[PDB]
Amino acid sequence: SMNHPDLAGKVAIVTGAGAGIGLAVARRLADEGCHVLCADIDGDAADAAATKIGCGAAACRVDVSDEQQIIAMVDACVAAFGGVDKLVANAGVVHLASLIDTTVEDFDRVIAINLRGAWLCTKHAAPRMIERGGGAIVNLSSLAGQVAVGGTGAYGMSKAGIIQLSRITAAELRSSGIRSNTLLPAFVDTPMQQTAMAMFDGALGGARSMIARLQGRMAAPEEMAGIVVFLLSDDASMITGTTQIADGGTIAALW
Amino acid sequence: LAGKVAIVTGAGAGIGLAVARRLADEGCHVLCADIDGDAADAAATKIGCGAAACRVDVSDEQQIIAMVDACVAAFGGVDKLVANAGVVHLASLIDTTVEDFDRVIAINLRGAWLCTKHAAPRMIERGGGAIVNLSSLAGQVAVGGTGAYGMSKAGIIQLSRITAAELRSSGIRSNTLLPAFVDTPMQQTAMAMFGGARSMIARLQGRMAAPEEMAGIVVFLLSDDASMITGTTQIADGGTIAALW
Amino acid sequence: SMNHPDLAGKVAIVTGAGAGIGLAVARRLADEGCHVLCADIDGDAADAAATKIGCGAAACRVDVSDEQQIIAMVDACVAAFGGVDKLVANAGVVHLASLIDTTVEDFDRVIAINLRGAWLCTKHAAPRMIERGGGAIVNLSSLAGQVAVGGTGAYGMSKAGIIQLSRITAAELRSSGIRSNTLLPAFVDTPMQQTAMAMFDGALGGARSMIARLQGRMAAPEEMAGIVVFLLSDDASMITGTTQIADGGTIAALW
Amino acid sequence: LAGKVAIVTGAGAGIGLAVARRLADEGCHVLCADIDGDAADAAATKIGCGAAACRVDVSDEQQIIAMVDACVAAFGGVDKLVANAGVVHLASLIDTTVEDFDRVIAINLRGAWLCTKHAAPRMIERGGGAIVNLSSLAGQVAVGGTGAYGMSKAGIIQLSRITAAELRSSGIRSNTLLPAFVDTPMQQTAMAMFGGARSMIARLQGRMAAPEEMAGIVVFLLSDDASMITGTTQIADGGTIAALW
Repeated sequence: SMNHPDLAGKVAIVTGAGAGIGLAVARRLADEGCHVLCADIDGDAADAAATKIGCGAAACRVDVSDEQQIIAMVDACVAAFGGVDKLVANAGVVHLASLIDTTVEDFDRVIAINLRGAWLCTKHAAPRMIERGGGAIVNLSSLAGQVAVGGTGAYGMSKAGIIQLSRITAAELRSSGIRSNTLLPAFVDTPMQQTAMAMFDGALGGARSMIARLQGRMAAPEEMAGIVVFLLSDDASMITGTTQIADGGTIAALW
Repeated sequence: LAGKVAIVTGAGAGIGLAVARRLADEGCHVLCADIDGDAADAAATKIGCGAAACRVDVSDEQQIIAMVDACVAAFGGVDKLVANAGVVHLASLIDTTVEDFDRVIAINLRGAWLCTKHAAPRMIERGGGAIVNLSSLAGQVAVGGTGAYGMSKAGIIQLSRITAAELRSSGIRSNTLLPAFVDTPMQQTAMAMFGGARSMIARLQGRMAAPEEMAGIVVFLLSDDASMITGTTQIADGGTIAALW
Repeated sequence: SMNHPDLAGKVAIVTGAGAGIGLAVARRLADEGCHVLCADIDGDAADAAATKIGCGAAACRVDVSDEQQIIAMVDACVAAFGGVDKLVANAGVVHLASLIDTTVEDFDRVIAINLRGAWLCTKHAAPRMIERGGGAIVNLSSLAGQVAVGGTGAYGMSKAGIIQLSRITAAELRSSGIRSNTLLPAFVDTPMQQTAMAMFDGALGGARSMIARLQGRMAAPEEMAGIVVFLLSDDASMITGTTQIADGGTIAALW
Repeated sequence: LAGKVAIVTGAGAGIGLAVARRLADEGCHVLCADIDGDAADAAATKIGCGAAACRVDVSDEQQIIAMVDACVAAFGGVDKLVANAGVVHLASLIDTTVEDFDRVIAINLRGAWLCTKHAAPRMIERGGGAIVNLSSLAGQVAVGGTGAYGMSKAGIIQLSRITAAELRSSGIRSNTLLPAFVDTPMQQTAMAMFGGARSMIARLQGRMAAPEEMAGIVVFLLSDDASMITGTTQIADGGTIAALW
C-alpha cells in the first residue's frame, strides 16, 4: 500500500460510489487527502458512503442516464469543494442475454447508463478541470469489453465504447492538462457482478472454478481502488489513453 | 462463393457498393440494402445478375427484420452478411449533444448488432455463415472530433467477438474490418474538415485506399479461405498503426 | 476457395516447405501459377515437396540458422526463376521447457532458427524484391508469441520477435513497394506441433479437449495456406505490418 | 515496500538509477547491478541506505547467478527484480549484421530472461515476488532503424506473459513497462541520429519524460497495490499510440 501527497486537497467525483469498486475508490481517495463527492443512483447508498468515509466528503444522487442530473452533480461538487480535479466514472449496470435474444430496450438502457453515462461525466467534468489547470479521469470498463464473455453482448459493446472514450479524451484534452485511462477489472467481489455470477453452466464449479482457473482467485474491490488512485495520481503523469488490465493474468495466457 | 446469398447494408455507395459488385463477380446472389431506395435499386441495377434491392433504415429493428425476410423471399435464405451502413459525425467530446450521440449509436452500433441479431437465425437454418462488420481505425485509435463515431465503431469491434463466441458452434463466423482512409463519399465529406488530411494520409497510410481494395478483403473474410478466422479485427490501414511514421 | 491471377508467373520462396504449413503453402502457391522454391533443412523433404508440386517448382536445402545458406537459397531462386516476388518464412523449431529450466543452449538455438532465421530471409530476400518493383512477405509466428502457453518460453519469445519483424519490415520497405505481415496459427495438424502436443497434463482430454474447447476443432494446414496466399496477393494491397490471427476464435473469448 | 529486497540491473544510469533511488525512498534494500562497476558503486553510494553494488554482464548466465547470490548474501533473499539492463543499436533491417543482432539479443532479451530464471527461485523461497521487465514502445510499434533492438524488446513483452503464467501459482507477478521517449544517456545517444526527434517527441508524447516519472510506475508495478496486475504490458508513452497525433 503506497501513498500520494499530490492528492491532498484535490477534489474527486466518484460515480457508483455506493457499493463495490466505487465505494472502495471513494474510501481510498479520502485516505489520500481527497475531498470526495460520492455520487450514486441510490441516494441512500450515496449518503451512507459519505457517512462511512467521513473526511468532510459529501453525497449526491445521480442517474447518469440523464444529462441534467450529471450537470447537477458537477455543480454540487463545485459548490461543496470549489472545483473538480479528478473523475472516476464507475456507475453502471450488467445485463445478461444471448446476442440474438437481447431486446432493443435492454440494449438502449445499457448503452445509456454505461457508455452515454461515462461520456457525459467526462463532458461536464472536463471543463471544470480545465479551469483548475488539468485533471485526471478513470473510467471503469470490464474485461468483457475487450474479450467476449457469453451472454454479455450489450454490456460488452458498451464497455468497449468506454475503452475508446478514454483514448479520445486523452487525445482531445492532453494539451489542456487532462489524462484519461480505462481500468479493466475481470472478476471482483462486488454486488454488481454477483447478479452476473448467478450464470451457472452444466457443471458445478462455472463461477467458483471458472474464476480460479482464469484469474487465480476472486479480486477484492480494494485491489481495484489502489489501481484507480495510482492512475489519478502524478506517478501516472506519463499514462494517458491506456487500457489498464487488472485481471490477475486472465488474458496473459491459455488457462 | 457461387450460389451463396449475401445481404449488404449501405450497398448504394462506397465500400458497400464495391462489396456488392465484388460478391456478384464471385457468383453470389446479393441483396443491396440502403437507406436510400434509389441508390439501392441503382446498385442492384448496376450489378444486374439477380441482385435485389431493398430500402432499410438500420435504426429501426422492424425494417432490419423485413430486410432479412426480403432476402429469404428473393433468394431462399441467407449465407453472408456485410454490415456497412453507417454515419459519420464530427464534434468535440465536450460539444457533442445527446441527440447526435444517440443517433450515431443507433445507426452504427445498434444497427450493426440488430443486423446480426436477425440474419444469424437464417444462417443457422443453412448450417452456418459468415459476417463482416465494417468499423474504422477511428474505433481503436482516437481521431480528434470523432467521439460518438469512434465510441460506436469501438463497440462494433466487440460485436464481432461476442458473435464469434456464441455462434461458433452454429458454424457462424464474424470479423471486423478496420479500413483507415478510403476514397468514399461518406469520408470525403468527413475529411473535408481540414497535420491535415492530404499529408496525414500520405504519411500514415502511403496513399488513399480505393473502396475496391477494401472489397477484396471483405470477400476474403466471407470465404472458406477464412475458415479459421473468426472474432478478429482485420486491419487494412496500409501500415498506419504498425509504425511511428 | 478463391483465385488470384496476380500471382501467375510470380516467384515465391517458401522456407520449411517440406512438411505441414509450408508444404501446404507451396502447393497452394503452385496452383495459383507461382514458381516456387521449396526450401527446407531436410534436403530430401525439399526435393520431395517440389516433386509433389510439379509446376516447374524447384528445391534447395537451407539451414536458416546460417546466413551463407540463406544467401545461397536466394541465389538459387534467382538462378532458377529470374527473381523473387514473394517470401514465406515458415522454417522453425518448437521447444518445451519451463522458463526456469530452459538452457541457454536451447534458447540460442530456438532464437537462431526461428527469429534470426526469419529476419535473415527478409534481409536477403528484400533487396531482390526491390529490383522487381515490390513484393510480399509472410512470416509464420504462433499464438504462443502473443499469449503465454506453459512450457513454450524460448519459443514464444522468438515468435514474439517475429511479430515485430513484420512491423519493422513494413515500416522500412513500404516506400520500396514491399509488404510484410505475420500469420498467427494456433493449433494445426502438422508434424512440427505433434512433438508439442505430446505435452499431457493430469487429465485425459489436455490436447484433444484443450483444442476443441479453445479453437473448436483441429485446423488443417491447408486452412493456413489459403490465408498465406491471400496475404501475398494484391487483394491485400492495403495490409501491411499486421498480425493475422487465424486461431479459430481462441483469443476472442473466455472459453 | 519497506524491508523488501530488490535487484535492479543497469542501476548505474537512467531509469535504473531512478528506480533504485525510488525503491530506496520506499524503505527497500537495493542491489545496484551494472556492467560498469564504478557506476554501480557510485549509485549504491549516492543512495546510501544499505544499498549494495554489484558488477554484472547480463550476457553471461554465470554472472547473473552470482548477482542473485550476492543479493542473498547481502540482504537475506530476493523479493523484487527490475530488469532494465540493455543496449540500443541502429541499423536498417537489410544492413544489420549477425554479430550486432546476436549481441543485442544476448544482452536485451536473453539477459532479461536469465535474470528472471535465477531470481525467481529466490522469490519462491520467500513466498512470492514481483518482476518488472523494461522494454520499449519500439518493441511494439516499428521505429525505423531499430530492427534487432525492436525484435528483442518485443520478446521481452512476451517474457513477462510466460513468467506470469508459470509463476502465478508461486505468488510471482511479472509485467513489462513500455516507456516511449525518456531523458536518458542510452536514448540521447540513440536519438542523436536525426519528422525528426525534437518535434516527434512534442507531437506524439507531449514532452520528453523524466526517468523519475518512469520510476514511479515501476515502483507501483512492484507494489501490493498492483496485486491484480500481472502479465500486462504497461504503456507510459504520454498518449503516443492512443491517437493519430
